[PDB]
Amino acid sequence: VTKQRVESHFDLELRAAVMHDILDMMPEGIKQNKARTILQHLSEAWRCWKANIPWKVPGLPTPIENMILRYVKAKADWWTNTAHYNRERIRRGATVDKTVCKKNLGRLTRLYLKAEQERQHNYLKDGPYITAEEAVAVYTTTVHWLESRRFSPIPFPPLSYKH
Amino acid sequence: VDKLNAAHYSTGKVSASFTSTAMVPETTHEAAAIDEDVLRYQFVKKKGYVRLHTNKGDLNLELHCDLTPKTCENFIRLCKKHYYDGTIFHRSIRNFVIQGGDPTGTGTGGESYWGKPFKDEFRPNLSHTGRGILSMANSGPNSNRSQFFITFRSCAYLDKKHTIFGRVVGGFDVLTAMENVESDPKTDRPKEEIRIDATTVFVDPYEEADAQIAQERKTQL
Amino acid sequence: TMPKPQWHPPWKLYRVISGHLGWVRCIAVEPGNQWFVTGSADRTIKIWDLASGKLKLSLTGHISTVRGVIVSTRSPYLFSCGEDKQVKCWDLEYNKVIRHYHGHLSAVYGLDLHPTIDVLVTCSRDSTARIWDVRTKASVHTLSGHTNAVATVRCQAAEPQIITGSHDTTIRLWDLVAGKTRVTLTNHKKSVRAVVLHPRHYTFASGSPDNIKQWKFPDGSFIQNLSGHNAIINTLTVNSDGVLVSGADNGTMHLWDWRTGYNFQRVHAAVQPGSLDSESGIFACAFDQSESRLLTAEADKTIKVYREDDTATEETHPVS
Repeated sequence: VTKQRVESHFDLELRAAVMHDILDMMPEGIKQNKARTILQHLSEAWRCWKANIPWKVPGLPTPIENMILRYVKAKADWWTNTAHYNRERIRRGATVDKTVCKKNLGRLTRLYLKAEQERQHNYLKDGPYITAEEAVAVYTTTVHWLESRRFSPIPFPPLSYKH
Repeated sequence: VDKLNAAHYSTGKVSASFTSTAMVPETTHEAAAIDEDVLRYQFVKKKGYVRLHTNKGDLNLELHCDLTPKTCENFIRLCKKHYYDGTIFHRSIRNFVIQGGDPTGTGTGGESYWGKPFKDEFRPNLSHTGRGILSMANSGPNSNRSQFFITFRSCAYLDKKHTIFGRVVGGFDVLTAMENVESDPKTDRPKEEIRIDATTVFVDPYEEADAQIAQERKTQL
Repeated sequence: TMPKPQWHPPWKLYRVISGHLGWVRCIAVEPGNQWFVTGSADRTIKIWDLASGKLKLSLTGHISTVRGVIVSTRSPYLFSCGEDKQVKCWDLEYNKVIRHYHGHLSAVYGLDLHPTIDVLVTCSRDSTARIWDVRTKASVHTLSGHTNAVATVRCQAAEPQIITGSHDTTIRLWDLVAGKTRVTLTNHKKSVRAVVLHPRHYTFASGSPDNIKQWKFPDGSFIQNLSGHNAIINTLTVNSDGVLVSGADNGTMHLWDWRTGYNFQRVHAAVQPGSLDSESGIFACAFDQSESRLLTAEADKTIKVYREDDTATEETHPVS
């Protein structure tokens, strides 16, 4: 196996491992549980993990959902760790490529935007971190300075303006 | 969610909170709260036995409250509301049907117990054949109401159209007098008012349902 | 319906390791109870001191999951095998690959080194198994016939020398030299992943979703159907005193006694901090050499270590 087919390969191995494991344990849908459809739902769960959108399809037999979450967690963690590693290569200069540059850029942004969405919602849920004492201190101290600099506050820009 | 209320799947909050970051992480799968009246209907496997007291006589009513649970229970709750007292069998078609169920007695109104026009329940076995078929008068699909009718004989063209909830098992001569009444061949209305005068619900299978349900609630509590 | 089952003291969790960055797929113990080897899907291979529970070493062999490892008791060799279609051998004085046995077509799933004939036997999702010369990279037989991924192999000196269980739900016993099928068993309904050979009773058990089954050598005589741990089973490990361990897929670990098949303990383990419960699971087990302590590699990047319970008596823990 070579760095070209690493992704396609690992994917094959993952999809087949899923097939073996559940669609030999979960059945009693014995004919065929529409495995193919359960794998469509696999792919969709991934997609939504990549786009940070809570994927929550309600009618799923909880053990099947348990499997799918085990597997998407596996795959996404693999994704991340390979991103860490490629970016370290590219920063170390080790090698060039016109793909593993654009690919890693894409992955690395998506990881960032996920971190951000997190940090905003956390701010809202946990209230302004700059308590009130600090806010009042900062505010008042600025006012002291400005006034001690006789700073004329700028006014909203008149229409028939000279300049 | 008690053990009885443990639904067949999870609420999905683990799935959501995992494939998204804007939501707080929860790391225990929680199965859903399954349902209510629908859960109830898993308990109502017994029939319903009602004596209708009409101006012609009494009609013994058998109802597969196991097989048409929503239909039968709407009827039984209008029964223990006695919502049929004063109502008339406002339509009669000779060798077709006798049809009633309206406090208006007009036949164009009525209620479901929940007010909500409820879904039609025709099953592979319930067919309007023979005398004593007790089928829902609905204005079409899933429009069920306070209106109901008995077939005077085999009416299979009402099958897959009119929700039978059971059969007539007593009051054969009562309904015989009913099928002998003149009805206006342009409105099919009985020239003698035939009316539901009173209700006696001998066996309330949803009573026994609620009993077992609440007992399990008490025991798991 | 049986003589009163013996009394084995229960097992308690005492020490937990968390060092990997992926599933821990396989784990083996060194001949002298000084250190154990772990192979993970993080692609690492990590050697740990058995006493201090400290990571003595890590080595970055593979390209993908390490699906199985095995340490040599006749040499300082350590053989790895993974879903990268490749199998490797490490010298552990210089800590390096020394030969790689090419040849399979897909993910290796497991392997074992024959205790006396210096060969490897590796099973692969490519519907086969192979017999490898240790040194010369020579495969003498493609033990073939399973209609699907040969989910595991175990090899032993006596006849038959090779048992392989599969996702074809069958079990097959092979003559090593002619490399031919000798016997089949097909009792199972759902695929069979774990086979284990008793040390002193010339017998062996196989696990599948239905339940465990037991067999007598060399023929394949069914013996005694073991049920109770109804979950996808992943490794069976048997101890000196007849204690038999089934690690299930979903974390639920079950213990029994080999003789009567008496399920006498269920342990239901707790996951790490950050891991959702749905990621719980057991993937491999192994008793130490001295058979006092037990290693289990779980599906949440952790290695849990259980110890015989010392405060156990017949009244603290009766047999029923």
